[PDB]
Amino acid sequence: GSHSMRYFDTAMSRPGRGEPRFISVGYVDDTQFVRFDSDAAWDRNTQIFKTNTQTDRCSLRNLRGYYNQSEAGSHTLQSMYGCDVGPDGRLLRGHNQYAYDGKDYIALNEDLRSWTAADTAAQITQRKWEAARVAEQDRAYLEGTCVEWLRRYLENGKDTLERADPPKTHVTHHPISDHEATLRCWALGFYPAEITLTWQRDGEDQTQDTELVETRPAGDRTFQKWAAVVVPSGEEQRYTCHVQHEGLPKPLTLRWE
Amino acid sequence: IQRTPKIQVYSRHPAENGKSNFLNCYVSGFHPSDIEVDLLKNGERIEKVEHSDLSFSKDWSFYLLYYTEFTPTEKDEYACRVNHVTLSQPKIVKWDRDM
Amino acid sequence: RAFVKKKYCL
Repeated sequence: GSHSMRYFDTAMSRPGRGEPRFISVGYVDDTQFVRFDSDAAWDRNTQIFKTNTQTDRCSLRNLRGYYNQSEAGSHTLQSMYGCDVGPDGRLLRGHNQYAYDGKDYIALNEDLRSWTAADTAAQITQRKWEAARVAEQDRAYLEGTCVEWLRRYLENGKDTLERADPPKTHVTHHPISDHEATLRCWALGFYPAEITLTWQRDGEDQTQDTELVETRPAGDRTFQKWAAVVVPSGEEQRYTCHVQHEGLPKPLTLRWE
Repeated sequence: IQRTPKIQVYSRHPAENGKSNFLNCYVSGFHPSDIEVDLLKNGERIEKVEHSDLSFSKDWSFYLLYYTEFTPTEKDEYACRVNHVTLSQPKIVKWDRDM
Repeated sequence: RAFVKKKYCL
């Protein structure tokens, strides 16, 4: 399959409660492989996390000034970076982007050479990073180091990271009244998290009438999802649930009973 | 600006009365990241509940999984209680083995 | 060699 390495970093100020917390979590696909938390009680990687803590604190101080903000409030800087590769291990694309207080701030474009800034504050960052040739350093990491490490981790972890576990599926039925019942189509035990779960009525998608819960972790590496439709009593066999997942040898068509 | 949490409460494995399992409360879609999550057994806070490392989706919204060992029975009620800056009062979602 | 990326201050 295709694979991703991605870091999810959160820095959050907390005036009067010490310096901003920094947490960095790294993933290969839906599997966490590292965490660094500045609040938690190999040397070269730890050193880069510790320096990154300081860098994100610098960032938060600069951002407060770019938006004329008071020293009283808490603010959040998030970052996502890493690489996507195909089944052959070749680079598909790199990522390096930021959000401040939940709003997109700046992103490295797909070219790995230029920046997209959301506002006049992010333009300041953009000019600074252009002056310091930051993109060239990010590009070297994303094309070089990130792709090489992801290929090594995939090979070393091939029995889990390269194994797709199909969903275990069933349909449940619950009357809501004399006139209507819920049909719920379940997918349990799958990995990776990407899945398509849909209801059809007479072979027409029921997007508007389907309740689809967010895919959710089970805690054993696997994921769960369901999709429900309310159907008239007696009409259950007109409804089909369709399941697509990388671990299935073929897509599933399920009905009640 | 602020996004209120989505909450799901569910078991790791299919629920069987008298068989040991894990009770999960998955909170997602929220911003900012500070959040308080308790798991409840017959209305009482369960002690030593663990949680995942803070992460977020590609839309920047945070998610956490809170979890504990539990042995479901016919009698015992389980729930998850969540507070966030977006909520005027803690939100309780009851464990239903069909959701 | 390192798997973590060096970050730059915004």
